[PDB]
Amino acid sequence: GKLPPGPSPLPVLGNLLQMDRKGLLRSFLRLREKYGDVFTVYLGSRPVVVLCGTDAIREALVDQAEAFSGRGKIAVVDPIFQGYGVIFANGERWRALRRFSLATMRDFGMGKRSVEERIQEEARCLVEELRKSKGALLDNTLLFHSITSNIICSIVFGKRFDYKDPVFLRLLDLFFQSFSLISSFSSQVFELFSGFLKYFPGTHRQIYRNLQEINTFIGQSVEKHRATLDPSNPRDFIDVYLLRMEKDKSDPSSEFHHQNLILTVLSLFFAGTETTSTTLRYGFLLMLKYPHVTERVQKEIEQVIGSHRPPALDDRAKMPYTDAVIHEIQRLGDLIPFGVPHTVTKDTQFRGYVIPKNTEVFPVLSSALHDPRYFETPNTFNPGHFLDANGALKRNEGFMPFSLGKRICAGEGIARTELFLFFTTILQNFSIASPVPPEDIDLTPRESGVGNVPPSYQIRFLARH
Ligand code: HEM
Ligand SMILES: Clc1ccc(-c2cnc[nH]2)cc1
Repeated sequence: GKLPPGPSPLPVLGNLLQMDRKGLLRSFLRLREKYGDVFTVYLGSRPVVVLCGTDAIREALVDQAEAFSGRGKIAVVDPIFQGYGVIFANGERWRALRRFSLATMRDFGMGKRSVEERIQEEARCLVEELRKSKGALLDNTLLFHSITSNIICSIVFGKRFDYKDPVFLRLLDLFFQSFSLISSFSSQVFELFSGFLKYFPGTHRQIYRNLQEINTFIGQSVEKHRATLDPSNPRDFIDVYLLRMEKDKSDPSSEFHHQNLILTVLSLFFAGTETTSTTLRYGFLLMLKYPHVTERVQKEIEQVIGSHRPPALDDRAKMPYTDAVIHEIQRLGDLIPFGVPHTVTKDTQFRGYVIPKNTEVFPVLSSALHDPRYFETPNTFNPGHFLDANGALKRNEGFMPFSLGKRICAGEGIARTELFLFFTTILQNFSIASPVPPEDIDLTPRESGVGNVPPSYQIRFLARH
């Protein structure tokens, strides 16, 4: 047997001395150098096996997919999920929820209109809101979170909120804080010493409280559904879950009960709102930095879509340049740097090692997004990475923003459609500008952790003629 190489741990402190003040990612990337693509670091008591670069990650996640299909924990939010919900679930509970969760998001939303149709309609709402600002300088963070939320909201509660609704803004508010603290330095620390730190104060409490307030809201909404519920006509994700919960009333092994509903719906909000939203937010910071790319995108929007009909999803196969820019926004923006923790579902033999069942594995998505074996000049923005000589989109093995394998993002289809429809629909109707000149713009994340949080910035949206 034997675990993969690593620094010798110090019990109760692990490799805390072999870490890097920057954060967990720099700690992983630095150790990588000494010990290779696969290694074993200790986050307090916890032995974790880190994976690096397209090849390693792919061999594990794809090659031994079931073996690596387990879910670890995130110290700062486990107190909330405790293994419930379509993300943090495991074994048979997980397979049951994911299967349900895929099919269900696919066909139910407010209006029995398609996922694409809702995103199109949100985009239409977004455009109109932006006209109201008459091209004045704003911070798009709030709006950008608003439009992502409303997609999940339409899907899960079967209704969108008006951008200015106080229920909603309050919700977005709680949301807005938690997601950024999840990636704060403290929460990275809390990752190694939750045993200790779980006791004194810290941000894990405001994270914990805030998330609980959201859960309270999902609580209320469930009850309102539960009562108005009509079996003939499920309205959305929540009704579909109830109707299943009833089909299962006599099944003691069914995983479709209250906790999985709450924590699932929470997960579809946490995942759906936050990553897509900061991706868009980061994409537009790049468009301020590369007005030339922005302009080429707007021109393709012109040749293919035109200035009158709203962008539709299948316009994308006709628009490889724009498609490439979105790939290149995801790749560089690298919103989830060390993936979400996995575990092996069994003793596993891997690259001549043995990894014991249930050991947390960290597939470091970033080291594949910036893997030189697959991307020339990995730290610079170039839509070129995804274009061939003819300007056709060009698949690249190293690009796995949603991770790979059996746990690959359950929302990747929705997220990709959001990116494409929001990007094209804003640029169709608007030009962007910043006070800051391009050369001055600094893409350095304000916070780096389980997620990447891009810096805030001023931007104006100028209505097009
Ligand atoms: C827009 C950019 C997005 C990115 C880059 C992204 C990325 C990811 C990543 C890296 C994981 C971890 C996969 C793993 O290592 O096992 C994940 C999991 C997941 N994502 Fe996303 N996500 C995005 C948006 C969304 C959206 C909009 C939804 C839902 C509507 C969503 C739902 C989920 C769910 C449910 C999981 C857990 C799947 C499982 O464990 O079985 N994601 N995503
Ligand atoms: Cl701890 C954690 C887990 C999952 C996500 C996620 C999945 N898909 C989009 N965001 C973010 C943070």
